[PDB]
Amino acid sequence: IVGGYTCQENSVPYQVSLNSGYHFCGGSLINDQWVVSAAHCYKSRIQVRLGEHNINVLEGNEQFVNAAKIIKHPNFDRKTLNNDIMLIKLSSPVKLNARVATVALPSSCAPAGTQCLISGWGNTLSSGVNEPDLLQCLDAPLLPQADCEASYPGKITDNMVCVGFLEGGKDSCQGDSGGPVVCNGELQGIVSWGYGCALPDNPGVYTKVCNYVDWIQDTIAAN
Amino acid sequence: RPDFCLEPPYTGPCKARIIRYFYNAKAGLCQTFVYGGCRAKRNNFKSAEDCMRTCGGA
Ligand SMILES: [Ca+2]
Repeated sequence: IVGGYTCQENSVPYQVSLNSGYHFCGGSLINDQWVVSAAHCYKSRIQVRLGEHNINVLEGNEQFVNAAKIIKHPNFDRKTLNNDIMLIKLSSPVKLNARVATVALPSSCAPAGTQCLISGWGNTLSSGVNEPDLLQCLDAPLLPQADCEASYPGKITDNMVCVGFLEGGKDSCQGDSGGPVVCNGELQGIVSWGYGCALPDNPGVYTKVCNYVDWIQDTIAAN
Repeated sequence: RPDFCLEPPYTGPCKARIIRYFYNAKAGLCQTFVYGGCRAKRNNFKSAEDCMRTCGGA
């Protein structure tokens, strides 16, 4: 997260870290056995770390659980990034508390202008690199689809939504993928892609979660 | 050596943090960089050995 702030300890209890040796992506806990992330965050082996604040220090509130099932959206395109969503079933149900909690799926699609919270342990610099120890947060609005399309000519599908600022300065970055975009208590977006980070006229692009509520519910019930 | 070996490491548009290897022509060896997870260019390898074999030259 570039241009954000350090989240208050465990103020984003649904945020998880996907780890396969080192932190490589984020995710969101949607129920005690399932996490939703980005399809490009797929790895054959994934360990989910919940209740994290400082990913580099054992704090005492963390829960480490391995991924038992990893299911990418059947229509995911690794080049256009359309349908960039993935579900992870945990090997065992996690213990829910004030530091490890679920986030609700969208009740409907949120309109442009809705303010949201983006979070993750990704790079905090637009130029160069700085991997933060502490979870970063960013308040940003869902942008009008017309502005998203103007910023990314011919690359935006109906399954994508731009969140951020046309003037740049604040955005999600490498290491944030798969992470949450929560608006009014609902998971409306998943960190997906963008050209650079926090660059003017190139706000981050996110998977529009409201288009996948049924796919998520059907997949969970069938696995 | 191949042309792609001389290009700077390409993170790409995706926002994951995937450690990959690339050939650093100035240094004369392969080093690590952060790959975003999609649309990789050719100077991107999963191992230092594969990188040096492909871009090490002679
Ligand atoms: Ca920790």
